[PDB]
Amino acid sequence: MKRTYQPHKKSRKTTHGFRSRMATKNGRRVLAARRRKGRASLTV
Amino acid sequence: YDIIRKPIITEASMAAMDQKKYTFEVDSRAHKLLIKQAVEAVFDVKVASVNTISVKPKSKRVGKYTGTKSGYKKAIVTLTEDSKTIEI
Amino acid sequence: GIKVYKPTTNGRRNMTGSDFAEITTSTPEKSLLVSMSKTAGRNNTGRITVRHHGGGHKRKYRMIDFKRTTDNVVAKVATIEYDPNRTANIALIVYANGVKSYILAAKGLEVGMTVVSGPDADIKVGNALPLANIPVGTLIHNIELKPGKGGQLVRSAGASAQVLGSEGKYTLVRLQSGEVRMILSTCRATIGVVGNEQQSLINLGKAGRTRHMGIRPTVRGSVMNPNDHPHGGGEGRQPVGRKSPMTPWGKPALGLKTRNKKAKSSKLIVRR
RNA sequence: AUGAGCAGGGUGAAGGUGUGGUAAGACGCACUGGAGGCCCGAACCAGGACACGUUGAAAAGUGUUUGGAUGACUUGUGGA
RNA sequence: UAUGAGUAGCGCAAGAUAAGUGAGAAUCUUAUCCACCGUAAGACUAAGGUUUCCAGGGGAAGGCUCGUCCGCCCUGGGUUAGUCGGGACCUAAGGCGAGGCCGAAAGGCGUAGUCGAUGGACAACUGGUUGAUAUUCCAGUACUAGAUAUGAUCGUGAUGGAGGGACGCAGUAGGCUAAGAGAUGCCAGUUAAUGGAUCCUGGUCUAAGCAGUGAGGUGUGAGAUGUGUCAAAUGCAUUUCUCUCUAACAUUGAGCUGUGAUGGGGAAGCAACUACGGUUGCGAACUCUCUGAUGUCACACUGCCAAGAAAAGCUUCUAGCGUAAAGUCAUAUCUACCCGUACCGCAAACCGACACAGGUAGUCGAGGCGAGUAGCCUCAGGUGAUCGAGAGAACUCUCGUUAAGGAACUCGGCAAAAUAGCCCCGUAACUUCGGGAGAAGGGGUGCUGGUGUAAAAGCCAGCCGCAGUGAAUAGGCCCAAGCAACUGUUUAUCAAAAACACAGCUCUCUGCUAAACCGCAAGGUGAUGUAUAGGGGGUGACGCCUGCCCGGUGCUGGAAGGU
Repeated sequence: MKRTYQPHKKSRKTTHGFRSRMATKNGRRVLAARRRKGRASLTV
Repeated sequence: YDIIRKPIITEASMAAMDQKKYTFEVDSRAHKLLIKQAVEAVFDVKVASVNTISVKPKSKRVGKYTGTKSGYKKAIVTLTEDSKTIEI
Repeated sequence: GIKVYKPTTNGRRNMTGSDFAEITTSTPEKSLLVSMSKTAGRNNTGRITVRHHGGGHKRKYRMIDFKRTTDNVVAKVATIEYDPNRTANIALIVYANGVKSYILAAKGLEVGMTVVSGPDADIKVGNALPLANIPVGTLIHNIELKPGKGGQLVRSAGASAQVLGSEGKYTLVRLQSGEVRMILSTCRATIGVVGNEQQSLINLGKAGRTRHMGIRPTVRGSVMNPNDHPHGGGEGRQPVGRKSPMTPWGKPALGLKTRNKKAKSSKLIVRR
């Protein structure tokens, strides 16, 4: 039937935008894990 | 000041010539009033206005990896009459 | 004041009708601005925090004169309107200065009675005297222990209140159910009577019209899990012998009282 | 929270009205009149049964029936 | 790398021939017929997709087969705005939150404030136009806002103060109109095979302005005390009256009437030449009748209770106002930003790993019957949905039949069957008096002329019929019992019920900075609530009834003593 993601643009951001991830002193930490690994991109 | 990039030559470009219009390019960090008066300065051609449109970047493959070809703001130079067209 | 619905269909079986039958016409006043609010029980935290709840409308509340700290004016009642919120009805009032003040209505008032206090006024219905001015054995409401501070106390939708007595600093007043507080004697007071009385007996058939009332329904604790409730679920609708059943929280409920006698109180009491 | 709707068609209350009804009401029959977890039935939303398939079109269906069908509806939007 | 195995499948629907194309055609292209959908399988538009669009070229893979074709690949173009959607406006729900609050810390809360549209504010609409963009390009008309150019004159009049915007649902009536039917009228063909003429396009105008109107609401005003509008106010509502409630007047208003605007639109066709494919140019009337909406006025009205956003744009008031061209209108000509604009979008681009048999806003949505957006066949429109040929095995599954008999089959009439439409008769039982109930059961139903039906059935006779809602589409009924009242809800990936819930009824707890609850606290809910309310427990309408036992437990209360 219905599946999980049928997102819109607000949906694809607003959990994972750079200030959203940056905001709570925590997601920016795991982003810095994502930087200290340094994969294909950062914010998505 | 002369921060016009280049003209654009399509088959619609000759329709612009007959219409006293053009298809010119500038940098992205721009405003149609600003490049309007810049065109007025370096050209002395009498402009009605410019249309809005830009072009998205074209990310196809060009070579053995992805050709990330960039967009550019296609400036539709709408003139008025009684001025100097440029046939280049 | 209770009409009925004719039992046309099932679900419409009893349907104890309203008999609003009394209220001035419609259209409450527009500068009666109070912004609407639904916590839906859930808090700053906001998980549920508060039980079965929810489903009303954009209930556009309005400033009643909770305090009525005003003075000796032609305080003209104009209309008695419907309340979505509270059981008694309500009434508009203009003073001399041309304002749109507004009070809880009573049993038998009428537009143009203009009833007011200084506490100049006598014992007729609708005066905000204090009980230092009011004599013994009367039928009041709007008495609150903080003077200069309106209704938090037993100004009561439902029935109004009564007063047994007073001495010195305070006032020997019953509320209901054989209860007496002794309240600060020069705190304000509105002699009279509640607006509506029979709005304790209206039986209404549809669960969904109680959802139009706006409470999502209440589960029994019985068939709920041992994960859920101390009603230990198992075979059948089995009985509960587990020592005086209780909340899904962790205290026994029937019986015990939970006074908090260690209060800013208890020198303002009755026997019960 | 803001919005979107939810074809049609019956049903017929209450209410109101008027005369025979009445000292006066209760009554009589009209007239409105539709309220209604009303009904039938579309979209719509479900899934009761049955057949098919079940390494399947398919990580949960099809097809035929079935229910609700102005609500505790359905559901967009954007949130907690 | 086998194997199974050249087997399953080849992903829900029909094409057909001729001709081209090429090297090679079933599957590419055209022609010509057929066919299908058509309250869609059309068009347009959200989210989404992120260039998939088109042009040209090619066919390594991809296309479930072929393949010259392509959403495949290379190359190149393609999206245009003062008015369209957003932002440069406001703001809900909410989020962030300097201040502050508490907290090992991080933090979490939160006043001011700040963003946050799905909302509320506001100017442009007709015609043409490509391979593709069109409300965007341009012809015509605007209007909005500003500018500088220019006779004002004391004027502007605020964050204040008001007003206003500004709102629930149902239902009826019109009003007009889209939209459709019929003829007038225009254009082209009297068809070829009995007959012998009637055949199908015809059928315009945009908003803004200018002026009114379907009409609607709406009561108006005047004076005085202002008592106030945190200051002031002439603005506001009410103290008190002169009235006078014609509704004049303040206040909105579909459409229409002209104008706008004689705007090119418009076919058979005609020429011309451009392959003569096509393009250019030229060319007709532009009538009325009838239906007429759920669109429209407009939540306008009526009515009923679950009693029904927000601020801001806007008006008025003055505090101020060099008020001296700030203002201000004429006047003149320019300007009017940034982003988005292509295509698809019930879908081969979305989300279902896939060219998938799902899901997916919303708005329109033809006629003919037909209440009907259900059917059914054809509009407009779009489509042939992707491996085929043979042969008609058995078997498997979807379909149609069937004597005679019926449920004897089976645990079980399970499935199928059969009935149903519309009208008109008629309708038991109990009932909580509504219902039951479409009970049941019955009848009719086609056509021809009358006459009456057009507003309108019934009549008469006839013609027929196997069959007359000729097919489609659309109840099997009854008796009885148990459970549950009922509607709702219920395990999506099994189970819809007696399960839950529900009004109801019962008890108990809570007098308020509630109880209770959440959080370390702070803060907040409870609820701008006040014992008819809130919380917990039971039971689940209505009717009857709820008996006994305080030994024990728990609870409550009491204090003598023990501890």
